[PDB]
Amino acid sequence: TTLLNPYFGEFGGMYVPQILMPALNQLEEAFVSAQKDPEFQAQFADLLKNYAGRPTALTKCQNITAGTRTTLYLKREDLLHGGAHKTNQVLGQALLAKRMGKSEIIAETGAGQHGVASALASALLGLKCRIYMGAKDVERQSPNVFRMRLMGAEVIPVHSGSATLKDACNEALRDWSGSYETAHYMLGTAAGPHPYPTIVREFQRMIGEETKAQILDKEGRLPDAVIACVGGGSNAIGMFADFINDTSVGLIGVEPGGHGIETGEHGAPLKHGRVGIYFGMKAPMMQTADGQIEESYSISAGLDFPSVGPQHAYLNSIGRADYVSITDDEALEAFKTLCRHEGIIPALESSHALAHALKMMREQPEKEQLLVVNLSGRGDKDIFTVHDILKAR
Amino acid sequence: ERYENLFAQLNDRREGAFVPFVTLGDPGIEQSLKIIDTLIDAGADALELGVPFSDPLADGPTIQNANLRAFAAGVTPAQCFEMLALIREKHPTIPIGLLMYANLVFNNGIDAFYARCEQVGVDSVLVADVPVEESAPFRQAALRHNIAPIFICPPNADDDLLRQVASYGRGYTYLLSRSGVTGAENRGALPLHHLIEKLKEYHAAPALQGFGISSPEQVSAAVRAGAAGAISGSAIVKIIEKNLASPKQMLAELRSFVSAMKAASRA
Ligand SMILES: O=P(O)(O)OCCNS(=O)(=O)c1ccc(OC(F)(F)F)cc1
Ligand SMILES: C=C(/N=C/c1c(COP(=O)(O)O)cnc(C)c1O)C(=O)O
Ligand SMILES: c1ccc2[nH]cnc2c1
Ligand SMILES: c1ccc2[nH]cnc2c1
Ligand SMILES: [Cl-]
Ligand code: NA
Repeated sequence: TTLLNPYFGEFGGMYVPQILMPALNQLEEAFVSAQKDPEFQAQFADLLKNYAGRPTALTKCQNITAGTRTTLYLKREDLLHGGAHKTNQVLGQALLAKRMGKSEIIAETGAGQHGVASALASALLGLKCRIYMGAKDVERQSPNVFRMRLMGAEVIPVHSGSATLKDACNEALRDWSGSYETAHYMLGTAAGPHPYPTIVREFQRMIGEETKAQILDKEGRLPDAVIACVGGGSNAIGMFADFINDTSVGLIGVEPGGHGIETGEHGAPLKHGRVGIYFGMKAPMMQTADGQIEESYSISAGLDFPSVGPQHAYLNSIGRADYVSITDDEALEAFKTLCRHEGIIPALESSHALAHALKMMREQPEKEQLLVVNLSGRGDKDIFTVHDILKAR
Repeated sequence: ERYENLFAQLNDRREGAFVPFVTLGDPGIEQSLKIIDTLIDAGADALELGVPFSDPLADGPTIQNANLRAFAAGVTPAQCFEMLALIREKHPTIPIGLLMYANLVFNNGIDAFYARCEQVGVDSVLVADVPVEESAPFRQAALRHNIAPIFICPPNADDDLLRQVASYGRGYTYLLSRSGVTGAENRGALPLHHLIEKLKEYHAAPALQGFGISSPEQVSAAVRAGAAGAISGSAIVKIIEKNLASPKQMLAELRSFVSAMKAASRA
């Protein structure tokens, strides 16, 4: 029995051990209550504005669209405190944690942005934070490990499996199943068991609300399409939500194509996997013929996850949103292009969204189109990774 | 009728059940079959057998490592079903329960999964990451193929859950000793007497206590608390892990442990 629908069509649900159901029911009730509470809403708005720096800019590209009929804006979530969109919903879930009388936070991270957001919010709001991070990601996103620890979070390398996000997710859930009485699990994407895909969307939806207001102010009309990378689904659903009922607006989500879909080394379950049950949810996932969960791959740690949030699987099934893939090399070229021609260093995750917008422009350069890319984070964490690769080439 | 028959016999004998868990195919198919025959010979009343799964989220490191060993030996679900058929052909009356994760049941169709279980002579299936709230297609398919669907009564169970578990479950009721994941290093509580009592009030399938049961004292204590028996996994799996290079010593130490645990179930 739930207050809200745990499903999006066939996708979603609450596929956790029975022990965790009271915790999920408690969280759902506290969210429904908070959403109606003007004091909670005022506290959340105050933190977003005066601590995190919202609203974030909407920047028009000056140079990268030259000689085409594409106008491209970037929603500047890279300017948010902490350096990515992840900060928005963490502030909301931290306030829920306090509301429920929890004193500790568990989070998973891959890019380390969610871990950084969880640690900064825990430091501000007086929670004890522990973060699980796969050992491969501890290496390729190390600037974030340093930031988490300086902010007082305990960072726990996960060596199991692929040593990436899935493995961090597993360990966080295992921990929670023993610690729920005192710990809130601050899940950092629009995935996992209900009510997380719903909560994360509602605490990220200001991205699309601000974007709509900003584009109306600058252009006098809605975008032709909004484009966002999809690792678990939070930045994309946060950009998409306020546009879902504007049926003229295209919603394009971009999964990591890795070394190429045909190599099997990718992270694009929505379009290239099969429905299954894992991480608390019925969702598309990369899986073997026998139903074991595969390991994903992406150059970008934050997209390196072999499933995807259930609202995206639903929006795809009904045709409201379209999903595509971008390879590591396409993402790297979009990274380089934004740094050199707009003076913005984007996260490699966000570079996948930008790469697909550049393709939309370059393939059809006399098509008139007004596009927004969600620039979900900044690329400071990636500069060592990208440096190595460009020098070598 | 294997669980019904077992509990009737145990009741007549004033005994609790002792039920070991192992992962099928750990540390290989042949050695696993010998392990299982050893467990039965040493006095196991029933078995709980895991099918290796890539991401076992209700399991601690000991059984994570059992799964990884089976995979290293190339064990697949199809091979597990061949093992199960061989086990039943040798042992016609022992109850056999599987520990599954949902994806492996859902993968090639829920109905098809339970039909395969029936064909090899499995008696029960516990899907660890399907709570009663999501159980409808799993419990329907189980009952259509004469398989008992096992449900969990956690220490945090409310009245609604007790009534659902009593109604929907068959074979035995899983009485969880504690929150957390499987592991011998985390000792659970004594069975909650109130939960055992409510389950009996609601005519639930007899309770077996599991998680953190690693010593004869804990088995005796479950029986005294009114549970029908106890399950031990990590403690048994630790004996496999320790003796990988010494397969004969492995079987000797498994027989010793199981016999001791079963002896403690005698009241
Ligand atoms: O002795 P331990 O601590 O290793 O416990 C062994 C338990 N093995 S089992 O198959 O009963 C078993 C039963 C339930 C499980 O998860 C669930 F409760 F969520 F359903 C996991 C394993
Ligand atoms: C894995 C992480 N981040 C993912 C991420 C993503 C992908 O996650 P979502 O699909 O949940 O937006 C997108 N953009 C940025 C800047 C990101 O940091 C993390 O920070 O833990
Ligand atoms: C509202 C409340 C609970 C629900 N469960 C399924 N759909 C729902 C809608
Ligand atoms: C996918 C899965 C889990 C995540 N936690 C934070 N970002 C994620 C993306
Ligand atoms: Cl030997
Ligand atoms: Na993904």
